[PDB]
Amino acid sequence: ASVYAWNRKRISNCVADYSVLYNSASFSTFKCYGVSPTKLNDLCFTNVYA
Amino acid sequence: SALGKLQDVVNQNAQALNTLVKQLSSNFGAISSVLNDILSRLDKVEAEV
Repeated sequence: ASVYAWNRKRISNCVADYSVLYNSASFSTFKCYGVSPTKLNDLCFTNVYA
Repeated sequence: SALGKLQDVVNQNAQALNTLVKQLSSNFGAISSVLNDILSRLDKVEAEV
């Protein structure tokens, strides 16, 4: 999406592995603001919004 | 109502303990009131702050 009209896909009803994402070294940034990226695999959530 | 002096001494301790317990819920400017949630969500270098 163009940033004037950003998309917001709901992610729900799944098992995730954020280490797969974090290990994608092609990502130029992975800053986290209320959780640590190492801890994500121990957590669970009601929803994630992409 | 006659035993006010004794009941007051019990009531003061009840208010003091209930305040001391309620204060565990106060954030004190941390991101959460619950120590185990900080330790679940955050890694040492941030969690120590």
